[PDB]
Amino acid sequence: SRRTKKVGLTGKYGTRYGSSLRKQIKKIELMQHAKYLCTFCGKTATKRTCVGIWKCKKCKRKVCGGAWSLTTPAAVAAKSTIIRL
Amino acid sequence: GSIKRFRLKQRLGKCRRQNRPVPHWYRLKNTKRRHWRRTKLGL
Amino acid sequence: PKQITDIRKFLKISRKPDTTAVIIMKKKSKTVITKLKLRTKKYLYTMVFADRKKAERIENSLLPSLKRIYYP
Amino acid sequence: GRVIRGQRKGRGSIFKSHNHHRKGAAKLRHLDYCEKKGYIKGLVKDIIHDPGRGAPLAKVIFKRTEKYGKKEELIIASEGMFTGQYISCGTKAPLSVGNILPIGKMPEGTLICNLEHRTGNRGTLVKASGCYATVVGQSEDGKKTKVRLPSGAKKTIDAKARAMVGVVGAGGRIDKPILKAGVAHHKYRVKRNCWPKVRGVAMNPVEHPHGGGNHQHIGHPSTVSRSAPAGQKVGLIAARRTGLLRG
Amino acid sequence: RLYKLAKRKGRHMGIGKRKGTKNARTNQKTLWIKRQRVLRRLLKRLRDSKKVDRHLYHSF
Amino acid sequence: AQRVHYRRHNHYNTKSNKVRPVRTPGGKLTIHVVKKKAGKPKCADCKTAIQGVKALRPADNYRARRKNRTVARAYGGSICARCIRERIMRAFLFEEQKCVRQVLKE
RNA sequence: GUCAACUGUGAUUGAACAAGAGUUAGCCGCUCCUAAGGGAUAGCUGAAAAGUGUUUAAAGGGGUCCCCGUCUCAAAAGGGAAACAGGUUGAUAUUCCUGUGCCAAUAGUAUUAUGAGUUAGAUGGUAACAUAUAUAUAAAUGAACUCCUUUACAUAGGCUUUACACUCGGGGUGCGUUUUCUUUGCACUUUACCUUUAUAACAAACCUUGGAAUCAAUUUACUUGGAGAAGAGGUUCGUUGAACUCAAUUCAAAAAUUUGUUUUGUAGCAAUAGUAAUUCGUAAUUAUCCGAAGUGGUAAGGACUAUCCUUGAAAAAAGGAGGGAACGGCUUUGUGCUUUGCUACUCUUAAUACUUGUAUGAGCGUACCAACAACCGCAUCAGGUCUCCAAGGUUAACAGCCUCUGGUUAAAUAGAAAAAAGUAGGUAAGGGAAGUCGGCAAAAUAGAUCCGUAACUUCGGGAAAAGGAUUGGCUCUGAGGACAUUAAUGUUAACUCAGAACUGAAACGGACAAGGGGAAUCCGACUGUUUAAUUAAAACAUAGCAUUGUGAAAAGCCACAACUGGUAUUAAC
Repeated sequence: SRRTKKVGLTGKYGTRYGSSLRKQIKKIELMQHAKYLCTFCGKTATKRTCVGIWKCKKCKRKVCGGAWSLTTPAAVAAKSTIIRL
Repeated sequence: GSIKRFRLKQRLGKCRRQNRPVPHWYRLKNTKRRHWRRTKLGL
Repeated sequence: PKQITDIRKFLKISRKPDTTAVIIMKKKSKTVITKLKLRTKKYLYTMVFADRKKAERIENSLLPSLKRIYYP
Repeated sequence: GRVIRGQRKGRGSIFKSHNHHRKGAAKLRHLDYCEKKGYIKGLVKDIIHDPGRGAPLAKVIFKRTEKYGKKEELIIASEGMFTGQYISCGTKAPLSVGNILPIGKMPEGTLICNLEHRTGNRGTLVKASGCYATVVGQSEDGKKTKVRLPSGAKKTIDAKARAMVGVVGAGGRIDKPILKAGVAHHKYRVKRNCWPKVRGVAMNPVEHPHGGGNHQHIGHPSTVSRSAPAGQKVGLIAARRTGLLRG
Repeated sequence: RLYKLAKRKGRHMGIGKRKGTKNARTNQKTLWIKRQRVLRRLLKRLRDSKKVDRHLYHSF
Repeated sequence: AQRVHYRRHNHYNTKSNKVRPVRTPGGKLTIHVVKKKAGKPKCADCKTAIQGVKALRPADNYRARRKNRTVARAYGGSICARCIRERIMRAFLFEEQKCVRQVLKE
């Protein structure tokens, strides 16, 4: 936080790799390391344990999700569509 | 090396037995020998 | 090796037919204390007898068939 | 001269796939009488990662229809699948995400994954992460169904052939750029013997025909016919148009 | 032992004798850990003896 | 001090070849190969190590008595006690729910 | 024993020559299991040779005729039951010897003892869970058919516990210094497996109660909580392995069985064995052997936390659960099956006797070297050659320097003389790159602490920029703990920091290690890689950008003579 001006969480990368790539990495990593709200117990502890899998620690349960975030806009729309029909 | 095989051990013991010098009495009625440092068994 | 607290059980183990020998030794001041270790094939069973009166009573009580071993 | 790398790859050798991390073949449930006439509901008991596949596998328990006790399958995990999710498979199964249904029983414009080119071939198509096919039409007298491949291509398959409702897990994986050469190494370590991927033009012309030239010339067309010999097929085979794509 | 007697008197130590970093001489994390454990120990004793309330304890 | 060595070879500290140095009654500092420590047997659903069951290696678990191995309560070491209860509730209530459906239907 | 030749000098030496001796295993390895792999059967091709390997099969196991099934070799560091302590030889010892154990099997029948159950399958605990202490924790019904689990696993960072090691201080022993001074220096003060070791202790996990926003409990780190936290009281696992009342005894109290006090005891193993001693000669005795603590170096475990577009072998073998097939003994009709009449019997460990092939422990390895001469290098070759063990002082330090244990003073030679010249080194007035291909070589810089730090910049860096200052020895002062007496007073510790005097040839990172820098241009972005013995770069890789083809067994792309493979445990992310 109160260390770097603009590179923030990609400051560990900072001395290496193109700035635009570090910008692209920053957006993805912000999503990646976020702790999501669990549908199966109501706490914001849901973390990614491997690429497609987001596990709640508290209720010990594996939700399949996107690579860098819990759900794609595509899957939500598909789910919604199926309920709609 | 340090651990051994029964066939190898037997043959090596044979080669050692063969190595030792001729009976002196035989000359009264020695062409080949090996030395371990300069001649290995070639096995 | 196994410590046996119960003297009566120790006597019972002595009376058992597998048991063969009595290793008994007196220990000096740090007063005489006596350690008796009793030899069954399965284990060597140990009782520490505090005083002479205990020690004489056990030595007499033990069967005469048992082989008595003294280090001196 | 000396055999080119792509031709050398088919001799088998050290170019066989790196299957050690991989958890078994990812083929769906086989067709049976119970699937054909009715439906079976199963429970997703665990979700597991395979690195050869782009997305997780799902361990699904069914109970042996012909016998007794519990039997374990390996399905490709749909996005929004969860441990303890109930998965239904068969002709009379209800329409819902991750269910395994004949394509004939999908309403049009639905999004599906794990298609098979023939019934009971066990999900041979549409297997990669984040991917999906769309149902684009249903035959008037039935029997055939029209679907749209994730390439955007349209194809007509029999209605009887199965597919799996929804989109494959681990979507957006390609969106992150590759950070570094070690990350690329870790990717190829679980894939195939295929890397570093050296330029052909750099080499001797003897050992790659794009090679030679004192200042690294190509010296000949890079657009090759599909009628060409295998050792001549180094360049861009059957290239209809070249240059930057535009329009 | 004469040197250790000098070290006990604090006299063996000297500024230019040092060649290790300030951290290598005495570890900052370790010093922090000492202070935290003593402060938390102190707070718990004050709570146990009930000379402060839970609110004051937690804030401190 | 002094130097030491293994009496079984395999001096590299592998998964199985671990060692505890020890001083003898002869005053000799020697090395003894220490028995292989393990992880713990797990509840079926939750993958959680179970109360009342000892974590003994499978040789020691073969030599161990049945009281050491398992618990009289319900499905023993298979699944944990809280977990069993909830599953029993679910199995009973769903049969009740099924019975309500049967009553409703006719 | 030894000296013909060899031991690039000498040689009485020897890793040379001659004569013998010597390696001892139910428990250590191999041996066993599966893997990456390899070889085949089944097939099918190919003149054959071969190329392939469940793939168009009438095939190893379990069950009262039925149900299952490709085989086989492949790890001396993966998996894998089970042994240690002391002694001993001219040479081996986990293996010989003495002591103590541990493991697997261990047939039939009859006896016996051990606990069960009967007049066909124990119990407690609300619960988490617990319960057989028989010489011996043995024995706590259960078939088919099922389901789990152990085997069985990444990396990084801290935190923590134990052990060995290391240090100080005290008592005890002997030796050493001892003009002078030293209540001094050194040495020794030992303790294993095994006893599901018994307990104690603690990080965790779980349970009963409990019912929380004024959030609390709480770690270095954040963690946890009405999907029940704090609190209170338990229970379990794992560490550990005699801790602690642990056991005995004693007297006092509880009480028809439990606590307090005394006396004992290295908990058994265990002192008889080890060590330092002490006397007495054919080889024997005697005396000794223990009180506090600190450092945090090794190693292991633990609880954790974080990272991966990478999530980190398997089987043999072993274990747990589901299920509910089966079921007293005697007498008797009818057909091993059924109904009547009667009531010490049915289990279960261990021991014994008697019979049945001879009813216990397979086979192989175990010397020595591991290079300072034993291996590879054509050779006692300054070369190469895997792994573990890791003392003291200085210090950040497994660095460098010196030291103790242990080792050595041999290196294909010595002596005498000492100039050139050589080679490995030093050193040099005054100037300071005028040198040459080029400051090459060499020198200067250099450690810490305190200051101060620019252009420029993808804002991360630049950077230890640049550029300064300080640093010895002594005598003081301050800061930083732990325990217990009601805020003060006591008992008591490790070392590190900061400040001040004095002191000296201002010398002091003293030896020791130890950036030369700046201003620029140019190329390659980068970490990476390369021409084994004239080549490390500006070449190559690399992320990034873009392109082509391909929707699938009649596809793409590649292999094979053929049949057939590979990409492919694949599927347009």
